[PDB]
Amino acid sequence: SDPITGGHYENHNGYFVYIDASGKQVTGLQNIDGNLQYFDDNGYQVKGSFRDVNGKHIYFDSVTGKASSNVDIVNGKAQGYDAQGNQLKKSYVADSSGQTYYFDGNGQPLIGLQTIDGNLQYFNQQGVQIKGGFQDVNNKRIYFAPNTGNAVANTEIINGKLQGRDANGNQVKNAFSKDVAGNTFYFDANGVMLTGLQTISGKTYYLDEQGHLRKNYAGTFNNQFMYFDADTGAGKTAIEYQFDQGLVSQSNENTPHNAAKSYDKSSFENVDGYLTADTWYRPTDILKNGDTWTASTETDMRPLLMTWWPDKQTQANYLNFMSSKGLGITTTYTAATSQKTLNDAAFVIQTAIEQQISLKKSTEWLRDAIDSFVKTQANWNKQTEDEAFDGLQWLQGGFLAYQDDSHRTPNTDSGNNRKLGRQPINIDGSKDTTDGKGSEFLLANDIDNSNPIVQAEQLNWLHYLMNFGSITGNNDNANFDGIRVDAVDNVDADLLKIAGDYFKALYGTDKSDANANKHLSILEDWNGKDPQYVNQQGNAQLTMDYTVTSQFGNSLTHGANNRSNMWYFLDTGYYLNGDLNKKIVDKNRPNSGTLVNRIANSGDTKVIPNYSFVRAHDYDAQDPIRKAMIDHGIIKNMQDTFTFDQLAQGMEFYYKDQENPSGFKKYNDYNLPSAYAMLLTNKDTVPRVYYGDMYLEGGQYMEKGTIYNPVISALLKARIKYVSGGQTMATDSSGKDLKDGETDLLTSVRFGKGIMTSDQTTTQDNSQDYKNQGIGVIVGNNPDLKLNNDKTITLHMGKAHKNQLYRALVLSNDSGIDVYDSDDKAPTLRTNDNGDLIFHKTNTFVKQDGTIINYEMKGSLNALISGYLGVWVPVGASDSQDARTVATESSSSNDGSVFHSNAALDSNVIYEGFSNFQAMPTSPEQSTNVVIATKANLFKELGITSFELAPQYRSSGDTNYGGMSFLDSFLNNGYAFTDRYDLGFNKADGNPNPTKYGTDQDLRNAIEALHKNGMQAIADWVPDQIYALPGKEVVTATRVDERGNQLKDTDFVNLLYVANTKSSGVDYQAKYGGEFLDKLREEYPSLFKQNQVSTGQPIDASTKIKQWSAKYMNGTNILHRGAYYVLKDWATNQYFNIAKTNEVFLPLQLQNKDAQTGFISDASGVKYYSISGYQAKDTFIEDGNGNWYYFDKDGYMVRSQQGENPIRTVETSVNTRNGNYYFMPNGVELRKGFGTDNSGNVYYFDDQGKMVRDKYINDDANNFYHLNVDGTMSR
Amino acid sequence: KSYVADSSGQTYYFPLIGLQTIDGNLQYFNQQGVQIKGGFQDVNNKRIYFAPNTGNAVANTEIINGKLQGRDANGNQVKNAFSKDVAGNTFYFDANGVMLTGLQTISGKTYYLDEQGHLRKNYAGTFNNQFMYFDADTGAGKTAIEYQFDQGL
Ligand SMILES: OC[C@H]1O[C@H](OC[C@H]2O[C@H](OC[C@H]3O[C@H](O)[C@H](O)[C@@H](O)[C@@H]3O)[C@H](O)[C@@H](O)[C@@H]2O)[C@H](O)[C@@H](O)[C@@H]1O
Ligand SMILES: OC[C@H]1O[C@H](OC[C@H]2O[C@H](O)[C@H](O)[C@@H](O)[C@@H]2O)[C@H](O)[C@@H](O)[C@@H]1O
Ligand SMILES: OC[C@H]1O[C@H](O)[C@H](O)[C@@H](O)[C@@H]1O
Ligand SMILES: [Ca+2]
Repeated sequence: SDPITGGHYENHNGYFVYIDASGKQVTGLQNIDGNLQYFDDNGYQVKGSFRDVNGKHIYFDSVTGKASSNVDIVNGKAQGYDAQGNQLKKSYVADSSGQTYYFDGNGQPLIGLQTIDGNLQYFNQQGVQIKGGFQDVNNKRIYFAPNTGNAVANTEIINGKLQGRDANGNQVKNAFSKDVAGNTFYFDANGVMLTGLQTISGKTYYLDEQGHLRKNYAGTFNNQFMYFDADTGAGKTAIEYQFDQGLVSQSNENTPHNAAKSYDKSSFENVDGYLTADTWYRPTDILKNGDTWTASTETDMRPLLMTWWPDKQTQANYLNFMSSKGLGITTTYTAATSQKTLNDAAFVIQTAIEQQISLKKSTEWLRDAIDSFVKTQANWNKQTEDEAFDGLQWLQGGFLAYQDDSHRTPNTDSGNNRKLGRQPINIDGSKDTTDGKGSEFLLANDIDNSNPIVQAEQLNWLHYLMNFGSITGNNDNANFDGIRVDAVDNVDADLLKIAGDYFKALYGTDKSDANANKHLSILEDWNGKDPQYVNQQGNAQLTMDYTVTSQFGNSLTHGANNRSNMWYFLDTGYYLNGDLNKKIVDKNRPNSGTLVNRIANSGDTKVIPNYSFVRAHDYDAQDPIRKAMIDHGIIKNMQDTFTFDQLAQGMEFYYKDQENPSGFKKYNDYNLPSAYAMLLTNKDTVPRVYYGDMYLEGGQYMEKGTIYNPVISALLKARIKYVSGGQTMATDSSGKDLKDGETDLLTSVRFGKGIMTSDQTTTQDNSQDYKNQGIGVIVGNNPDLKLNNDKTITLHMGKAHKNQLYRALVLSNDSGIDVYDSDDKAPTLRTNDNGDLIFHKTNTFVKQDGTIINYEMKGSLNALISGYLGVWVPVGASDSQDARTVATESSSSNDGSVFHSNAALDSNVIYEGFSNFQAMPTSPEQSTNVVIATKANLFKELGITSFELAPQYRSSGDTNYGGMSFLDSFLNNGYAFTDRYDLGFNKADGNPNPTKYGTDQDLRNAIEALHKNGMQAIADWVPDQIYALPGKEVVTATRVDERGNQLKDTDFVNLLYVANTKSSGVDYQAKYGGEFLDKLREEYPSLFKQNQVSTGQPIDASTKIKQWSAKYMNGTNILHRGAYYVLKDWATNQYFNIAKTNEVFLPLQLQNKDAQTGFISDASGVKYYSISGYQAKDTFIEDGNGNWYYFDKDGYMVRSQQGENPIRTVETSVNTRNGNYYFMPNGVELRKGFGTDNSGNVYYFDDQGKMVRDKYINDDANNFYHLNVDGTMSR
Repeated sequence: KSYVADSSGQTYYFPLIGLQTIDGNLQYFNQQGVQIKGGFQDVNNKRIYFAPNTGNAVANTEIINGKLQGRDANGNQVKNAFSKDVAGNTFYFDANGVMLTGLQTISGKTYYLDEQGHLRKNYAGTFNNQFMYFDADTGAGKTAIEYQFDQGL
């Protein structure tokens, strides 16, 4: 049956009905939105029953009513059926009750013992499959498994003694047999389970008290050490050495030819002196064509992996890989293979390589082969990087923090800076040990904003933005007026003070409200305690108010059916006991509630100035738009890379869902009109409006308005005319739960300029402006709302509006929301003597001229609303009526603060005028900033006083040096950039090079156009990170989570890593970097003398940043290169280097010296030499068979002696490995198993050999053990 | 393009890593490629349970704090609906996510949940001080007043 959509589900008399988009009730079989369902003749849906349609017998599920497989007893007998209603043949089916039948070729269920798909199974007399139990068949007892139902060995307790049963149902005698859990036992000739130490078939096994065979178990059993095999549990004495590689010399006739020509940067490809897996070098000679050795020329570079390897495992893998590509006899080599054999095989590959170099006359084929091979190895890819996705790691897969390490990586030293997570609440580090430490790491290369030199540079950039027009076009009218601070909680909070004080110094923002409000500035500050901090610091930038944005989510914007009541908007707890009659403010509360109370806001109590919104470029947009693409198979993951075409296709589904006449929204937000009605009438806030609520978020800029555009436009124009004075807010509701009459309908009122209260009848200054001002808003979140016939709903418009005529601006109904542009076209209604507009279930309104209108207070459901919305305004409003307040030039306040929440500030409106998902301009004429210039007018008339423009910085684009790309970058939205000062300049060749939003001229014209129309322009200040830096450096790095704390179980600690941290040095950062600071220090000395809190220091302009590098960074997202891409000798743990001829370290082969490698015994003990020819000291070493050893400071393998404790405490150069290990007599480290000490105490040792303490531990067979704090096992 | 099982019984699918859906069944494989079976694993933002033998995604319940919670096949927590656990018990979870108990009327029909919160099917009882038989199919209360025989004399 063909699918349908857009018809809602209705419940009648306990049953589900489905009513079409046509609006007709549905009968019969129907595919609705990919689900196959049935309705009988009355139109009710069937669940948990079988129906017959066509030739099909189809069951429908008991919960969902969806077509799925079942078994029906048909006449006398069972018959299986599929999802489409076909009788099944030769298949298993599970019925409703979770029971399983197998129906044969004739579709009849099998009974008794059966062998299916090579599995033995049993069926009872009714055809049901036995699972999880014993069963006597053919005079034998067989156990059948819990879920498969397959025959398996098991044990049961007969009398008081355990007995064993095999897979064929025979009892076990003289053999090992398992149980379902996974424990092995041994049973003797008399059938009885054995215990303790037992020798069978010339081998010795250890069975514990429970009779469990113990594998990978070390202990003194015969008063002589004995290790029990991991494979079979058979006791070995652990006396024979298991390493297979004796000390051998590697040098031969090819050594001097393959040795390096030189020990320096000429002959070695490198980064900061160090070497990498894919380094190529210059050998002394070249085996050209595989025939004749000839001296090398400078260009004759060859891969290091042709000649050297870090270990035998890697060498064997290299040989196998290159073999497979036509270069030799294809080989299975292991680390266990002898060193001599591997080296010989490397040379035959070398020969073959030189032959294909002659044949192809190229080496690029080899570059690609080496690159490919290198990524295969775990040490050289992300597998050793501990990719994780929890927290902000979700974005890019994990972070590395750079470290101050002057001995190995001194260019990368931070000069003891790099304070992490100094967010506002942790500006002084006093919460460094808690979750109150800031998540310093977010995206890409995280800039160290705790460094005074970097702080100065951020100020330079800030100055450049605030004077962009003066500097780049000598146009003093093309300058940004204010800023948005991106990612406040992910940077050092000093930047807020730096920005604050700069604006104070240059614009006197702390002098007057007129100065302050000429340079509107906002914060992206998500932490719930940021508002109070920002206010203690004098409100230099406006905090967001998440408390109101949050409540829109809960009560209107999010969720089709279950929403928090409108009651929650009041925050009655603000008052003591919620006494709305008494109104005593609660001086002490448990850190809760909305930022600004609006129940009865007369402007008498000081409140924190703020901006607020319903949506943003980065709130309720990016996730929905992606969920939609995922839902339609366009991408698989949220982090997935997508193309612009992929985005366009997804956008079409998004738009379709947004504008759905059904009224249901899967990705999009509900009740946006109603949300904006509240946002735009609220006192004590600067509202912000999202481009994407006015125009479609994709495609071209301003290409097509949204369905919400008319309503929001009307609200915006009405805000200019009517919105002023005090506020009240109430609900027909007292809490979570609604009494009988209660509607939970919210009533919000504003009184008019100068009227602060319900009962205030006139202004104190006797101005008359108030009479035609004020506004009434009624909103509900219940689309199925029906009033009682008794019920009346009232708007207390106030005693300053007695007997006045009011007319509707906006009214909801069942097909949309009507908008009335002027008094004549709308229904009127008059207030009573007390100033109340009364509403009933049924209303008859009259138009001012003549005509009568009917209107029901009715919840509605359509694309524009799920609930109720009514807005009313006073008739008689002038055409040029303006209820806003101009800002005063006087020093109102001695509080030191910049912004003040008052009628003047409230007169502003910010427009966030871009969407992250805009398409790229198809032509220069449709570039965002060109369009903004032609359309500036339109925003003046909507009352926008400040225009928040997208970040104008040049996108880093598709560039990706390693690790996961982020959407900001590949969607070119401007948040991901390489050059902070390139805002759309031309290529140096003269050609245009626009951003996604147009050229730099387009931007200056756009900014000027906004000033010509009396609007400010906001610059997006993005100090937290920078993307895609083209130059490599070697850093010392630790793997960390978002707060810069080391991951708990990571070996990636203080390792050398190649990062991309260095800027081109020839970009606009190099031209403009630090240039404006000198002029500024001269003119405003105190900015440069004032100490910052987090550092104790003032900003430092003595050093200019023309080129970025790692010393100014805190870290990076993981780049997928590997923990040991920077090459290191395992024996000494020293990294190879060739930077300075005084302190060269290379493998001895490359210096034409003799490299001996292997294990060698002497009278004192065993020693080891690495492939590069160095002795192992104070390091762990792994042999070719996978066994691990520890070599002490003296260079000797640690091994247990007779009668002594095998447990040894290790403290190594490599700190991560510190801990207690268990070394056997032949030096092998015990791993993932229990070990007995000399005194009979048992301990456990983990995957990596370390002792485990103070925890419970589980076993594959479901055995549980407990380890005390001292390490011992109580069990 | 096949599953293989080790000596132990660990299972790979050739190997796929992470969240994948081989033959329409949702499975999770660890970073080393082993198939997750009989446990809750966290992928993305949604917790999912994978079945003991098959390893297929299924609804399950776990105890968070001291309260039972329900998880569906897609890894989303269940609110205002019936959801199963691996054993085969059905529960009902309210708008606040919490399991319901006792006699409950939802969507104009009445169901009986025992103390443990198990939905009882094919269960006869005087529940409202009046007889009520709870359906073998969905557990919905009928009065058992209509004759079910279909053949008149
Ligand atoms: O933030 C403004 C809001 O603050 C209080 O209400 C908070 C919250 O209260 C309801 O839900 C309770 C809520 O508590 C925690 O946040 C849990 O973690 C949530 O799961 C749980 O739902 C209400 O339903 C929410 O919408 C509301 O935000 C004030 O009491 C409110 O008046 C005020 O608007
Ligand atoms: O091929 C797998 C499996 O198919 C059937 O089992 C399916 C199903 O049966 C129950 O519902 C169990 O509780 C689940 O764990 C199972 O996946 C056959 O019965 C079985 O023999 C076969 O192995
Ligand atoms: O059917 C073959 C089966 O092999 C395995 O046991 C896999 O775990 C399972 O997913 C698969 O279906
Ligand atoms: Ca940061």
